[PDB]
Amino acid sequence: TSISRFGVNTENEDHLAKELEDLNKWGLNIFNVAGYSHNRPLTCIMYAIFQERDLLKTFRISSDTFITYMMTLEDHYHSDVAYHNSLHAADVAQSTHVLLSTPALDAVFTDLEILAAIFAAAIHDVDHPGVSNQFLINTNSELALMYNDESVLENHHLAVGFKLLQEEHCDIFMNLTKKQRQTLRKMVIDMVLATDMSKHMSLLADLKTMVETKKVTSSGVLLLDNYTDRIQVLRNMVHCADLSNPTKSLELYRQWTDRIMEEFFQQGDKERERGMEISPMCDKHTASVEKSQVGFIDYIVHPLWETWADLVQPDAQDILDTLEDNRNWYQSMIPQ
Ligand SMILES: [C]OC1=[C][C]=C([C]([C]C2=C(Cl)[C]=N([O])[C]=C2Cl)OC(=O)C2=[C][C]=C([C][N][C](C(=O)O[C]3[C]N4[C][C][C]3[C][C]4)C3=[C][C]=[C][C]=[C]3)S2)[C]=C1O[C]
Ligand SMILES: [Mg+2]
Ligand SMILES: [Zn+2]
Repeated sequence: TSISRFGVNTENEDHLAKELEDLNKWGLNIFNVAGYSHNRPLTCIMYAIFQERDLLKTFRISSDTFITYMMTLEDHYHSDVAYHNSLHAADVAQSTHVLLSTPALDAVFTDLEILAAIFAAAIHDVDHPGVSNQFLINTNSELALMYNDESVLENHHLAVGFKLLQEEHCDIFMNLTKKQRQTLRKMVIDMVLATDMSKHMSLLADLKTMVETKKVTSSGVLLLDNYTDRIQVLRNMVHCADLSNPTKSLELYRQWTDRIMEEFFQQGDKERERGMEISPMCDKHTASVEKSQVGFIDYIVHPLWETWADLVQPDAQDILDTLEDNRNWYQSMIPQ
């Protein structure tokens, strides 16, 4: 019954429950969730989200099918990769869950859209090996061979997430109609493929056009009256969630920074041993963590969240303010 209540075994049910009081807040601490869930933050958080949104009831998903599926998905996240592990997946899922409740996006999305977006967040980095697409391509890896060099990892994450539905008692979409399943599959593919950084400038241009053309209901919510507008918001939302580390509390952000750099430097080490050129930010002998975080925010993270903020204005004002404070803290840490 730790299991019926939470995703998972804990023993530390009291502390776990306490952390999960922050389920609907940007300030939830996923590192604490992992510590109190026997390191199953992704199973735990997904279960809590799904109960909070009543999705198990709406889509006739038994608890046991859900947990079996989530534990399997979670087992396919590599625990020896410093950043792209199930902690990151749990964070993006939880962050997407919070974005979906933005007041300006109230009752805009259907249940199935909500299901697709959270599922997409959960699966979006599954079986990540801890190296970039470019590394896999340049080392002639099997994955790059499978996917003809194109969004290699993102294609793989989708394939794994969807293949795992076929394991015994894992079919969480068994009681959707055929058409819901087709629709959700289309949405999920769209969202996960959108997480490829090579598409970031396209997503952002489309987001800016949504801002420039936005329409507000009498009730004060955004009017999104076709599928194209809806999926475009959703894919930008999961992209935002994926790029949300610098907008959390500084104590959280710093831990995420430490892990992404540890992962980068390990790829740099493999590049160095093979005699390759070392990818940007991957050489531990020369990289500046601080310049790199401030560059990343200035060129990628702030323009995205600023545009997100303009779309739901003023509902992301506090996220934007925290990003800007964290950016200035890292800036002030640049030597000289
Ligand atoms: C926490 O933290 C973090 C977090 C997170 C992160 C992310 C993840 C991911 C991956 Cl991995 C992947 N995909 O697909 C997705 C995702 Cl989501 O990534 C990103 O996004 C990137 C990676 C890579 C790039 C591009 N390039 C860059 C550079 O290279 O850069 C240098 C130069 N210049 C000088 C120095 C440095 C800076 C500048 C850039 C460019 C331009 C600008 C900026 C950046 S993007 C990061 C981070 O950190 C960082
Ligand atoms: Mg990814
Ligand atoms: Zn990710």
